[PDB]
Amino acid sequence: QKLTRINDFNEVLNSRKSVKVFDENYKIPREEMDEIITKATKAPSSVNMQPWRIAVVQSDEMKEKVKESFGFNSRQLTTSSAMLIIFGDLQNYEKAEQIYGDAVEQQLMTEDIKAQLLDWILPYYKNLSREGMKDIVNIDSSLMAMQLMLTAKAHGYDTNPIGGFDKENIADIIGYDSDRYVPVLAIAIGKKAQDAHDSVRLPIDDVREFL
Amino acid sequence: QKLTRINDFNEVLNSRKSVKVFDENYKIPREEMDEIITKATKAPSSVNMQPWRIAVVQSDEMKEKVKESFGFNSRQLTTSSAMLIIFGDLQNYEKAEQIYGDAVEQQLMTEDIKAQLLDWILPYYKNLSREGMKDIVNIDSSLMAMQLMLTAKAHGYDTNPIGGFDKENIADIIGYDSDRYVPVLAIAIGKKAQDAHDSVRLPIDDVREFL
Amino acid sequence: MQKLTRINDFNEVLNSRKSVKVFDENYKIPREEMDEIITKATKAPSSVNMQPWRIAVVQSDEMKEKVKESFGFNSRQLTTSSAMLIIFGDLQNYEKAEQIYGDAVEQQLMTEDIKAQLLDWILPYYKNLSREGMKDIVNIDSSLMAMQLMLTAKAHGYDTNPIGGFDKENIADIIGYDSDRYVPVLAIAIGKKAQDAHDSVRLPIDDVREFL
Amino acid sequence: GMQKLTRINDFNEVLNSRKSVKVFDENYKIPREEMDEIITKATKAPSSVNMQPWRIAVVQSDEMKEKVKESFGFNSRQLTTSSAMLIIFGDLQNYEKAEQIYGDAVEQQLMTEDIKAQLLDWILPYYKNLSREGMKDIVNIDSSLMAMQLMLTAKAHGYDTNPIGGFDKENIADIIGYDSDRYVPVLAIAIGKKAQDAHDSVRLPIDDVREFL
Ligand SMILES: Cc1cc2nc3c(=O)[nH]c(=O)nc-3n(C[C@H](O)[C@H](O)[C@H](O)COP(=O)(O)O)c2cc1C
Ligand SMILES: Cc1cc2nc3c(=O)[nH]c(=O)nc-3n(C[C@H](O)[C@H](O)[C@H](O)COP(=O)(O)O)c2cc1C
Ligand SMILES: Cc1cc2nc3c(=O)[nH]c(=O)nc-3n(C[C@H](O)[C@H](O)[C@H](O)COP(=O)(O)O)c2cc1C
Ligand SMILES: Cc1cc2nc3c(=O)[nH]c(=O)nc-3n(C[C@H](O)[C@H](O)[C@H](O)COP(=O)(O)O)c2cc1C
Ligand SMILES: [Ca+2]
Ligand SMILES: [Ca+2]
Ligand SMILES: [Ca+2]
Ligand SMILES: [Ca+2]
Ligand SMILES: [Ca+2]
Repeated sequence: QKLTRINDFNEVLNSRKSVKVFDENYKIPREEMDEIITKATKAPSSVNMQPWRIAVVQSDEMKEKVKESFGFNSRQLTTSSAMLIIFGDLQNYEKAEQIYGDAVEQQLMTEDIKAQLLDWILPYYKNLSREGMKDIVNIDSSLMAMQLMLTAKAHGYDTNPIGGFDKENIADIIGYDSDRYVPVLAIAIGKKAQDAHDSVRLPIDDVREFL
Repeated sequence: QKLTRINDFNEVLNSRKSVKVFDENYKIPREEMDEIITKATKAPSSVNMQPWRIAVVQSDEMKEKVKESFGFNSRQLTTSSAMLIIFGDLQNYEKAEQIYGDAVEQQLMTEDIKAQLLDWILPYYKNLSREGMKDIVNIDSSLMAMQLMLTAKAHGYDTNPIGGFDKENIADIIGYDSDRYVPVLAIAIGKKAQDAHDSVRLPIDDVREFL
Repeated sequence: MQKLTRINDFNEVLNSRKSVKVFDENYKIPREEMDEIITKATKAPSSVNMQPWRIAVVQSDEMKEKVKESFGFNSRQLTTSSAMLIIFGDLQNYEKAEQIYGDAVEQQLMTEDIKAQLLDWILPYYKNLSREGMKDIVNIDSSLMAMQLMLTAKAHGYDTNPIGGFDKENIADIIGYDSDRYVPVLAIAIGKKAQDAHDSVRLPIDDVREFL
Repeated sequence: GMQKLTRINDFNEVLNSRKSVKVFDENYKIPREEMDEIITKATKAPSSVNMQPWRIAVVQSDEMKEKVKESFGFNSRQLTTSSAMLIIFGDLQNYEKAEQIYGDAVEQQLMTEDIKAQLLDWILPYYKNLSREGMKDIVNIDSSLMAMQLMLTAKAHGYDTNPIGGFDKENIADIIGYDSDRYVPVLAIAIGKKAQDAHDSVRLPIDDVREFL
């Protein structure tokens, strides 16, 4: 099965499904993984603070270290080209200067406006509770995740989003500071070896209401 | 006035930006809003439990009732064709029998599989802490939200995801049970009246690494 | 979509206000909502706006346990209720006259001049009332508020049972209030119903009203 | 005249607009059908052992207004201009209606005769042996509960009221022809169509009137 790119928006959305068995002999070139991640990170985020951080778990070394933490999802882990583990940086505002300074350098805003924005943004973010900030980073990182899955599909790959992993211990196992980086979601990615099962969705009346 | 659609996936992704001023006289036909939402809700969710609930705020009356709660986001609120307020249902498992029943009716699984899945899913979901369930529904609802913003853009509309609203009171203001439904984020949607500002993203090396 | 339980039709609220005696023991009314109900209840009228009512909201296991014997045969309501509201009347209610009428000046409803003219007759009137006469005043005022409380509770989706059968001689002391100053008027059990109220009969109105 | 007025059906609107109006339209009179609807709803109020001790003198005639005029003292404008001055009395021998009330419950299939007898077996000795002061407390409370509901219902019908305690309670029963030993005045309520807006009034912060225990 040739890798087959998909250019049509509706066809990408329609083909995005949870594949759970990938081709073990297919590895995604780094340059292509970086293109996919670059596209995903164009996602929006609260005050453009981009709190998402991705561990691209490709080696047998690291996969083996995290295998038990993935429990009944071991076969996605085993067969995938990579297991992407998406964390949220609870001190994401540490990059405010870099990010907003980049906007100034790229002539998207003046320094004057950068200072006026950051004068309210920084105290707001710094004063958030841990729980409030966890909510923020979970939401932003998930927005990026969805765009990642769609882009992966456009490139001809398939994914499986995964929450059934040990979120209490995963940062420690991989070596990230568990006080600062909270795991949000994992995404298995690769070339499909088995078709996804189709799934149902609720009737629209069960999920939206006009007011 | 039929809007110009965007059929190419990459162009849709590249064109998704936060628009904050909409055409006040342009209202999205209900059939089209429902097509957008139907496409959005093909997003994945944990155990396919689809905890998202969208309040499509479009009337003068409800817009006026929620105006104070939107604070400095009044322009998006007033000019939008709709302000979508996305809640997560903390008791989303009450629809498990319905959803999984639908999967058997549509020949996607046999009843033995359905029963075995529910035998572990229900206890797990029913015994999660409020905070744990809040994490699940924030993540799922955000996945859906991203697909909604992209679909809206494919349709020629624009959006602005919004977090700066009174989440403590919003459920009560609109009449939803705040014990069951937590607000996740809002999305202003309509026909653009002012171009979005372009914005920067972090270099790839500051957001991902290979392990 | 699961909504807040509200009854907004005025007649519907009055019609469904019935004495519920068995409540859902697991359901507790959030404080914000109790305060909203009490805020609306206290919009009731009172003689010279002196607002003599004082509400002990008995919700804790410890205080429930303490008042339990005082509630005698109303044990179903005390036990199962989200709260037992015990309404007292302040026989020295006029001690808040400067505060109350002061707030009216602050809120631009009357001038200080008018506040002084009013209090110049109201204070000697209230201060020279007998104990029994003041008890009549606070019983009436507190009952007016209590009815509006029960109606507002029903409008919020809750039910009530007004209760007079408790130990009024000792309840103030049990709760920690000065029995000389604060007289018990009535108690109101409040919560989410676990059993429908029994319906009750009313007299034909021509046995209780006449045109003169 | 006697036009039926604009109703307020929203519970919060009714509660928010219930204020003491002291000047009514002197030429507006409330039709009996409407006053009776108002009283019918009001008497759905609860009362101790459902004994319903309230008795309403609906003073509407020029003749009876004149008779009670001096008894209303500085409340003369409310009396004069009102469609009616309601004077609510409490019956200190309210248990004389027990057989009727409880009998009606049996007739209406809300309880068995068997249960009615058991209830009255304790209720009657209890009520008949209360002190005069204890009974006055009961009837004041019950009648006040009904009075609040009457004022709200009146407002829902588009009318306004003014509760009034400043009248001659010592003599009012005798003046209108009620047995002053048996019937005690609780409060009066002026009712009519407003001719001037009520003054807005303040309430204490709730922290001064309630606490959680
Ligand atoms: C969760 C979330 C909350 C946001 N809150 C607001 C908001 O309250 N008001 C607003 O104008 N924009 C809000 N934004 C828009 C962001 O500022 C915007 O996405 C970011 O600056 C990137 O710009 P772009 O969306 O044009 O790519 C929010 C975005 C997200 C994802
Ligand atoms: C946040 C999240 C967590 C998930 N967790 C797992 C998981 O641990 N293991 C797994 O096999 N699938 C997992 N799923 C996949 C869902 O079961 C799947 O998305 C859902 O059944 C819908 O099917 P679809 O993705 O093919 O549309 C997860 C999905 C999401 C969004
Ligand atoms: C002042 C007062 C005291 C009451 N005392 C009790 C009581 O001690 N125990 C009880 O079960 N009900 C008590 N009741 C409830 C009455 O029995 C009830 O209101 C009456 O039977 C009418 O029924 P309803 O409230 O359902 O309309 C009391 C009611 C009032 C107004
Ligand atoms: C029991 C009672 C007796 C009252 N007595 C009089 C009275 O004699 N004359 C009068 O003008 N108002 C009287 N008032 C009206 C009060 O002054 C009024 O309710 C209070 O100032 C609150 O204003 P509001 O009713 O507009 O909310 C009485 C009220 C009550 C409840
Ligand atoms: Ca830079
Ligand atoms: Ca500059
Ligand atoms: Ca650390
Ligand atoms: Ca009969
Ligand atoms: Ca029998």
